[PDB]
Amino acid sequence: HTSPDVDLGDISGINASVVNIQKEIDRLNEVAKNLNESLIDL
Amino acid sequence: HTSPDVDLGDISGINASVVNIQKEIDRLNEVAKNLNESLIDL
Amino acid sequence: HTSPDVDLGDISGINASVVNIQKEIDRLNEVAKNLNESLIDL
Amino acid sequence: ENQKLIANQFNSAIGKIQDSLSSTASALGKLQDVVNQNAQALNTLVKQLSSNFGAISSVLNDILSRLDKVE
Amino acid sequence: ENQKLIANQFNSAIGKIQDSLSSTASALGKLQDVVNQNAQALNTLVKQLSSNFGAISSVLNDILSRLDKVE
Amino acid sequence: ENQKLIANQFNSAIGKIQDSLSSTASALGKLQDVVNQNAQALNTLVKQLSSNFGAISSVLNDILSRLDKVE
Repeated sequence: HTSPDVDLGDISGINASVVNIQKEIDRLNEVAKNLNESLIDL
Repeated sequence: HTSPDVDLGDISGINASVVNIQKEIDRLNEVAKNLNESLIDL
Repeated sequence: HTSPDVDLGDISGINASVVNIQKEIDRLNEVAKNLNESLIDL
Repeated sequence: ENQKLIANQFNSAIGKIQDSLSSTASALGKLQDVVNQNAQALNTLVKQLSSNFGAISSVLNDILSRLDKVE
Repeated sequence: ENQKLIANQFNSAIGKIQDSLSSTASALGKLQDVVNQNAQALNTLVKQLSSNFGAISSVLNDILSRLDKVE
Repeated sequence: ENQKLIANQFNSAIGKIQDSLSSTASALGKLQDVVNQNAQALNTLVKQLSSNFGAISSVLNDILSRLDKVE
């Protein structure tokens, strides 16, 4: 008599990426601050 | 004879946060509507 | 003697939606390109 | 004449910026909806998996107890 | 002279707004890519877990049947 | 007089666009934070599930070996 080995499906390869948009947020805030230098003072 | 108790790892602490940016979407839409009050009528 | 059938909870219904904002990204890039046609050349 | 040109260019730019702001708001709304749906999906998955692992734990302890009684 | 100042300030503002719109488009594209990748990851996880739980169910029913035959 | 009107409308529009850019930056920051938190949650879930499935595999092979010894 014998018994087989139960091999379960591997899920370690499933990975979730991370987003890095801090450059774009910093640029948006920088432009929002720099638009004060574009105000018209007649 | 005895048999141990199989304690499986707890995963209940894993939680996924929710985002609440409805204030920012509402502000964007409000500004898109209010920019009509900034049109130049010579 | 008998043994019951162990029915495990079904999780196949759990689904993750996908986002499709390519129209909005394309519109943003199109406006960023078209704003050159709004520059003032006195 | 230059004033009319300035006004026309400014109105065109404001219209295009309004379009861009509407597009940004729509995109942020869609992203919020999808992120929240995937968050609810992950939470439902964790809850159902907790239930399933509790069931497997109970069944496995029962099987171990039966084996202990047999041997 | 005031017209030239208005035109220069308007052109500077339009350039900065173009930069901001490009940044917003890039950020929205990256967010879309990452959200869709995590969605595919969660779906793959649910599929693989369904397979694994089916396998565990089959094995557990087999073990229960063996125990029933023994006892 | 028309120059003052142009300047006032331009300053108002620039203020509103600054508000819109700040709102977009805040929304993108919140979306980034939540997407990254859900990504870490999914990764932690995959790691814990790998551990749990390894444990279940070991226990099931042990039970199968015990049954083989019995029968």
